[PDB]
Amino acid sequence: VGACVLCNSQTSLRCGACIRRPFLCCKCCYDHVISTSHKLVLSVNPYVCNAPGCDVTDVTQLYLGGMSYYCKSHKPPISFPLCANGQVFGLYKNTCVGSDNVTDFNAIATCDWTNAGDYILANTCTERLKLFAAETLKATEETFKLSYGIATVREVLSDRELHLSWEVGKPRPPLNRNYVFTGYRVTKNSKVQIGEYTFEKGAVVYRGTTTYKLNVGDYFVLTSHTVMPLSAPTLVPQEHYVRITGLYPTLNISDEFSSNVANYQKVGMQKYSTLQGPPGTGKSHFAIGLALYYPS
Amino acid sequence: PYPDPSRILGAGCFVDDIVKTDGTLMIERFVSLAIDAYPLTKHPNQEYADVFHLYLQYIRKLHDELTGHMLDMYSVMLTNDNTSRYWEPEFYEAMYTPHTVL
Amino acid sequence: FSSLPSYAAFATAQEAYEQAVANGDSEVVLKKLKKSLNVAKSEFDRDAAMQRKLEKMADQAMTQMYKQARSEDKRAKVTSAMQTMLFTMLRKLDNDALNNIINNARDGCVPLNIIPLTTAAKLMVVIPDYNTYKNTCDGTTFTYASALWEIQQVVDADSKIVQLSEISMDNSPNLAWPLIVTALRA
Amino acid sequence: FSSLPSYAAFATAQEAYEQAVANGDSEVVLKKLKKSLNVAKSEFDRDAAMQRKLEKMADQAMTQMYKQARSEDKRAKVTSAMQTMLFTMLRKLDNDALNNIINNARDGCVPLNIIPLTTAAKLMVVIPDYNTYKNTCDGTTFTYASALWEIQQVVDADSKIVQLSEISMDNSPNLAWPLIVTALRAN
Amino acid sequence: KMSDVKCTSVVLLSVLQQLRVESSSKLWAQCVQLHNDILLAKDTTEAFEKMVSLLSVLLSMQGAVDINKLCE
RNA sequence: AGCUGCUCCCUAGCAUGCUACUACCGC
RNA sequence: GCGGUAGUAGCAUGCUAGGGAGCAG
Ligand SMILES: [Zn+2]
Ligand SMILES: [Zn+2]
Ligand SMILES: [Zn+2]
Repeated sequence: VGACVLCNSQTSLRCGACIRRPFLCCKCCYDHVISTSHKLVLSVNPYVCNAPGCDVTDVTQLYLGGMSYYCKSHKPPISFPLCANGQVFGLYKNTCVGSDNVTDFNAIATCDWTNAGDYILANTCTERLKLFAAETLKATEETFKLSYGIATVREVLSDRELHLSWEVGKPRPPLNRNYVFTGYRVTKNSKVQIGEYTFEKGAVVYRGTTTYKLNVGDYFVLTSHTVMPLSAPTLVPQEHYVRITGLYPTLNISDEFSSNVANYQKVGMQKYSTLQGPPGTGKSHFAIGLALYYPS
Repeated sequence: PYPDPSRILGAGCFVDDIVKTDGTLMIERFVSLAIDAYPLTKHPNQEYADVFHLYLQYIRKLHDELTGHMLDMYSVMLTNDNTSRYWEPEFYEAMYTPHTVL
Repeated sequence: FSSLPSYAAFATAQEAYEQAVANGDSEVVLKKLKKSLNVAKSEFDRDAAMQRKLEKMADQAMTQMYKQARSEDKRAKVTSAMQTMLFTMLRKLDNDALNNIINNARDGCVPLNIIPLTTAAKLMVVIPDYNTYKNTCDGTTFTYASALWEIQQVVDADSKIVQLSEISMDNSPNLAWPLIVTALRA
Repeated sequence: FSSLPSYAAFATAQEAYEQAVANGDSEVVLKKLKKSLNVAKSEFDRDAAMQRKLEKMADQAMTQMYKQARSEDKRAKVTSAMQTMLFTMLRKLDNDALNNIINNARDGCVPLNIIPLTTAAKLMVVIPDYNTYKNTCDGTTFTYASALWEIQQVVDADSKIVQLSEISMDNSPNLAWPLIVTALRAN
Repeated sequence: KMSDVKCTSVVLLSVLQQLRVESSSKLWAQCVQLHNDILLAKDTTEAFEKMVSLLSVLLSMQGAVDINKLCE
């Protein structure tokens, strides 16, 4: 129960076949269901045919019968089309405004994040839509990283190298620290706690986080956390105040931040300022001189 | 047979779950309790009939605030209900007269 | 329900019969409009009956699912509503014995046990600062829960007993301030 | 109901009706095309309404037998579970002492309230307060049911381990006090 | 006046119980005992002293942020 | 997490019944 | 002009089934 993605109108409908299951308003949800292959919608109850042993998942084939949603041949004589007026049946019916341009969010929902144009879309669409672009992008590739094989150790040659087998069917991830693995100790009960290592080819050289001795048969996986939708947009709107509000200036300054002080004069007067941070010019010097200028 | 008024009021106030801290979701239990707490309306003691009258007024408030809440979430109301009988004594009087209508 | 297509045909038939009965010409020519008008209320009250029940069907289903949504949103927030309701009732209660300990806990005097009610029995009240000490403990008497207790075993946080006369403002920044001031009721 | 032998015939009858109505030759033509719509209507009366009831009947039967199939699957699952529970709990009881106690019965039928008494390999005491603790489980060893037991793993209401030195007289009011002492059968 | 005491005792025991206070058996026994005395009380003063004795249990804990929930 | 008994509310179905409209059939 | 049957809609009663809630021992 909340607001949809494009319209932000209060709604109760969530696209089942969609990546991250977002809220959608009635007309907005229908616009998604016809402009994508996402043919599943999930309100406070599931929109499926509740007669025993049915498999229909699209909403159009569904019709309301009594206290449920029914398919073509399972309905009673009394029925009603859930998909009518270009707005699917749902809570908060009238308070839906619809979105004129939905194809952007259809593209993001059908996106596989393969080409650069996917990222161009991810940053060109609107505020919560592009936050959702980030949500879906990440969600996709954590669903990706565990679709690779498991690094099951076979032999212990020596220190810093091992022998690695990988499960049949799914490929081997790249051989860098880009894909940080994590291990657990396989026992008679379950798997517990090795730690994060990254593997390269020797023989399989293993770069372990901590010191540790491994044996035969222990395997590591590329773990993912539980990614939960953000609240705020990427950054707050800009506002240039008249003066440094809420802050008390310093009394005297050291030389090594003079070119920095005549800088903090302006980040202090408005809220944000992107810093062209060329490598190694005193960047963390810039950071500490903020506190040197404002200690409290 | 009239019940013990404290029993009726205690059933009104003290409940389980959380569903029942909100009258709108239930209503029907107040209908049943007002059905049970009717015969106090003929009791000479004044502070007994007021229990029944309070129950009637509370049912009325529950109904016409549920209609408002549904009206403000949606934009139309319950096209027809014929629910007035619930907040009038004619409905409850029927259940203590010898003519069964099951 | 008047915006249905069959209503127009019914209206045309009714106008035709009104004209016929206003003229009163034939016996069978108007009888045509009992084989064409008595039908006109057959595809009208058949189409305007089912839609009217469909309206109430939709209304009842919507109300059911709204109630289900409210029921799922209520039983998932109990452990904030209970506390809000409790504190509103407490501030409505208006009893000094309560307000004293509520304010004291709002600034720090949290007891480390159940407050005993007998004339005997022990109490321990954390005191984290000195300004808090000024209001509560005066000399040998401890004022708390609108009662009169007797101060006996002041102690610092490193488990070292600290004497009573030592407690003063200048030497206050010399002690592990989370004092545990054990006492007994009057 | 659109692909039945009757849709064609009703369509032909109505096609003749409309063709000769546009022609509009005779009153007998209207009578014939009315008595044709008034008989070919019976065709769409039963050909498309009694078969409209057979579908309801067939669906009812199909769902009924679906429900019965699920009914007969749940039976197999509960049977497997019950037999597994029986065969896994049996494994703990058959000590040799059970054989020794049953073989000495005059018949082979021994009472039930003496099987755990003379065969159980672990005793569980529950003590409400220290006074009862002193007369039942004092010390590391104690005798119940004419046997000799030795104490280990004393616990309390919160099920936290409590050592034997803690339960004095003065320390007693500081313990959750349905203390549950478990003991082994010494030999 | 006493009815307010009984109702707030019910609410207080509810919040304490959902505050996982029943994992310490002696604590829960004391709380339940005090609740049952308050509910069966016939005069307002002992009700109030048992009330403050009960409230002290919640006050001693550090789960209910007090300066917030007393926003007035 | 028990066994009954009474009462309210909603929906579904079948059957019955009642009433109205249309068609067929002879009389 | 009548009867009967076939239809369709509406209504009532009752019986069964399913769900929700309340009281009494
Ligand atoms: Zn989608
Ligand atoms: Zn929308
Ligand atoms: Zn189906």
